[PDB]
Amino acid sequence: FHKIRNEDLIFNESLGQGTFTKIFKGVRREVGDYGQLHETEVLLKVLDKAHRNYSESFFEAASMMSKLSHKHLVLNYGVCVCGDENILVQEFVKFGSLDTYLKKNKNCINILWKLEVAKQLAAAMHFLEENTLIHGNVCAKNILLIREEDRKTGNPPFIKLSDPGISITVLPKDILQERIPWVPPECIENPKNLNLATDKWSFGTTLWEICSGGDKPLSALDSQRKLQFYEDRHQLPAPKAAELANLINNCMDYEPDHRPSFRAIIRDLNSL
Repeated sequence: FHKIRNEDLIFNESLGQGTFTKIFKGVRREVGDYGQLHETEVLLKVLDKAHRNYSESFFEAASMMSKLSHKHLVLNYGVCVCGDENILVQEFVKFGSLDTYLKKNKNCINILWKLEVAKQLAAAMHFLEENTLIHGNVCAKNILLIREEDRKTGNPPFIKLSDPGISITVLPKDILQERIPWVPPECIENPKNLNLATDKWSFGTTLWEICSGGDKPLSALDSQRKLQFYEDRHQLPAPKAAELANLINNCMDYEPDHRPSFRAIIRDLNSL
């Protein structure tokens, strides 16, 4: 990871939180190509100081993302570990994360938009699967909208997958249970069961989000009832716009070995 100096970073408005992190919009002063000086908008993810003991996992999450380069993976600029801070510096995306965008724009997102976005996420996950690299936290809140759809120029939306944050293999069990149904049943039973098949299940959950205008599946269920949802082997209800329901359910297969490859997922999406 490239080391960025505290002095070159300006923190601006808070944008929200992640697990044990706070997230800000910021500006990075830098020397760019040809020696030109730039003030670049950046996303600043700050590990809580009370949770400094997660620093290794916090950065490992991003470092994995930066081992491979791909048009659908978020760009990490570097880290700032000056002083007592643990800061991840990433590209800033004007349109924010997908979960918010779906909620705010649900009255003007149709099936073709959802299919295009599903296809791009499937392509990103296929890239990871071919590199045998586990993401571990696929969800709409970890997808960024680079570009809106522009029908007038035929331009589709364009998304990127961001890093998974601190791994489920080190998080407390109550947080894992609160993350049902993105966390797959086998990882609730044993978080060290994290595997490539994990991301197929979470991909299904994320498709359900995309088809549900940003609703959170099972949000009405407390942690105890989410656990019992897995014990009783329930599936999610079909979204009202049900075009992707069968794919969602096929990805959310309680048997990890039966979940379809991302190449088969892509072939399925292209059939619609």
